[PDB]
Amino acid sequence: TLSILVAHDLQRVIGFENQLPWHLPNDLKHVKKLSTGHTLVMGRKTFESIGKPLPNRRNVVLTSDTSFNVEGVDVIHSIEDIYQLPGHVFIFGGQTLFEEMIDKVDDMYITVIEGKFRGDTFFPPYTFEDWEVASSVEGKLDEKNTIPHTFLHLIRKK
Ligand SMILES: NC(=O)C1=CN([C@@H]2O[C@H](COP(=O)(O)OP(=O)(O)OC[C@H]3O[C@@H](n4cnc5c(N)ncnc54)[C@H](OP(=O)(O)O)[C@@H]3O)[C@@H](O)[C@H]2O)C=CC1
Ligand SMILES: COc1cc(Cc2cnc(N)nc2N)c2c(c1OC)O[C@H](C1CC1)C=C2
Repeated sequence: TLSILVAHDLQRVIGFENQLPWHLPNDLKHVKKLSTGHTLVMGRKTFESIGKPLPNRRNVVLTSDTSFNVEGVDVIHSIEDIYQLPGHVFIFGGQTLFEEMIDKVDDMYITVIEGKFRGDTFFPPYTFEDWEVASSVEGKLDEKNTIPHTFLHLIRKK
């Protein structure tokens, strides 16, 4: 089973200068709950962004660098390797990977950040004609989590 996992804002910004443009603890917890015990797949730049692999799940990095050999990371070198990985695989980032996968994945777990940020990376446009809302749940706001946001689970129609 193959899912996208992503947070994008009202204009589908996902990234600025190789970071997330927002501080949102609730979203990162969301990620941890979903992906813990399973597999992440991510592109090189995204890994450099997180910098080490996430504990307690199988971290996998897509890169062309056949020199790449990082402790605690599986490495793959084509897209087509993804379909070999067993279990629940999450496509984790970033823009290049989403672009390449969005047409391929079963479903997407999207956090809509209900704001407009400055970005330099974007999620590809998509249509609800194509995507059934299996659930939609407002994140809770609070002293520490102050941007409105919604957890969407979308499943490919038809
Ligand atoms: N808000 C969110 O949900 C998330 C946002 N982001 C944001 O996304 C942005 C990063 O996206 P982007 O810059 O596109 O980088 P990516 O994280 O998608 O990594 C791009 C790299 O992945 C490798 N790669 C991708 N496709 C292939 C392929 N088909 N075959 C071999 N290697 C491949 C290449 O690495 P190499 O050069 O080593 O060959 C490529 O340069 C950042 O701004 C980050 O903050 C990232 C994750 C989540
Ligand atoms: C691009 O930056 C990140 C992307 C991501 C990826 C990511 C973040 N948020 C959402 N909703 N989907 C994603 N695929 C993460 C992330 C990032 O910054 C360190 O951090 C956290 C924990 C501390 C490591 C988790 C994920």
